[PDB]
Amino acid sequence: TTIQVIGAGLPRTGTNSMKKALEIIYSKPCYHMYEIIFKKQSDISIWQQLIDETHKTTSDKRKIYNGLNELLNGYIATTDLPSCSFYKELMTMYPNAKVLLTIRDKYDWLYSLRKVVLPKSTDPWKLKIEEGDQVLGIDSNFYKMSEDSLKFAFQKNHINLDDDEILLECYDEYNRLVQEIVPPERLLIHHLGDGWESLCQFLNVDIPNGISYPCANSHHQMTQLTEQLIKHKSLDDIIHMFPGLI
Ligand SMILES: Nc1ncnc2c1ncn2[C@@H]1O[C@H](COP(=O)(O)O)[C@@H](OP(=O)(O)O)[C@H]1O
Ligand SMILES: CCN(CC)CCNc1ccc(CO)c2sc3ccccc3c(=O)c12
Repeated sequence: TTIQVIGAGLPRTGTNSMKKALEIIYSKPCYHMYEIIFKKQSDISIWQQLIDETHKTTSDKRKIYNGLNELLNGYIATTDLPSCSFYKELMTMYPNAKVLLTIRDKYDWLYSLRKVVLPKSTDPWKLKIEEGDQVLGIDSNFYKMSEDSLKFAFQKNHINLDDDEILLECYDEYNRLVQEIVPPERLLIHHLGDGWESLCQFLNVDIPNGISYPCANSHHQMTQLTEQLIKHKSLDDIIHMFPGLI
């Protein structure tokens, strides 16, 4: 098993649905931030080391390739942060892998991002998200790795993450840069709602018969997840309320 598809889309662009769609197509696992959170929190420090490497005057690209290869062993595809920030390195490692860019309206994206993964520091909802996440074992080391991967994707050392104007411009620039860097023949831009047809044609497979394209990980469900984690203090006690997520 080797990487066949590199997902370059940012969080809140349908990455979890795309992860599930690729798992349906290939019958093998796809990487996602939820793999780290729910299955392999030991990966956090490894990702942090690779992101740290990118800051050096000369990044040891072979150290990065080797670390990515180890992290992705057993997976057929990648989506989401932190992996999407390494899409160029993955393209070099896997010259036959195709690239997907999941994308959506930038204002819809910003609202989703602020509600679920990156609230403003002045938003009281941030404390609720953090309290729920603590139930999952998430701590400051996870948030540092995730923020660092986002800053790496946006190519910035210093960025005011609390400024919506900055985030909107970074989102547009990131998506533009993917389209400039990946040759069009190697890239599929998949807009929220596009479903199976373009994806299956791009990957040389048939449309899965009787299986609908996934629609996972809505902000409504995520807000409920935070609320129920806070209320019950146990993932296992609430997982029956959240089918089709992990
Ligand atoms: N098949 C589909 N059709 C429409 N929206 C979808 C979808 N699959 C996922 N989404 C939306 O993609 C976002 C989740 O992305 P990610 O998995 O990258 O975090 C959520 O947006 P909202 O927060 O606006 O509901 C979710 O509703
Ligand atoms: C109930 C919600 N909880 C658990 C699911 C959110 C857990 N947190 C995250 C989950 C998924 C993703 C990307 O998919 C990110 S990305 C990011 C990027 C920058 C800073 C933080 C984050 C971040 O904290 C996060």
